[PDB]
Amino acid sequence: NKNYYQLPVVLLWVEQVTVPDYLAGNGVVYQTSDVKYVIANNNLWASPLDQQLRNTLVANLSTQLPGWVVASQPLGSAQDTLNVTVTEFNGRYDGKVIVSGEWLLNHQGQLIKRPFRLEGVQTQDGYDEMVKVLAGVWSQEAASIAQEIKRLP
Repeated sequence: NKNYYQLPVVLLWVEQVTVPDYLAGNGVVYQTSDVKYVIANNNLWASPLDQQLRNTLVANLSTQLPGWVVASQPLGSAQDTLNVTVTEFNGRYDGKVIVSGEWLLNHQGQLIKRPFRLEGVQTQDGYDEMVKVLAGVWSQEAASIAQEIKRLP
């Protein structure tokens, strides 16, 4: 059978999330060696990964930022903007999942650029658990971004 996977979806405009080509295909990515990434043929994203990363980012930030309106749509001219590149979002042969990239926040004219690289541990086999753990780590990255925002005026 074919299986499809979704990162669960639980002023600030999350303008865009970019992924490179190898993460932009239909299949979920598994790193089988130190050099090789494989796109699954029968275990696919239920919608393109950059869209899922963007939507889950909006929802996770919304739960992390009470008093804020976080959206994937423009909200107002004075809004903060958040642009994210995700360069790694995959499982790995050693049971780990890797989530890394860089975000760029424009908060009232201040540009804040922060790299991120986080790891999770897959306690069960299968693409089910891999996607679960990746979603959890992505939510941790949203919490980190919201913590930086709450330290701003």
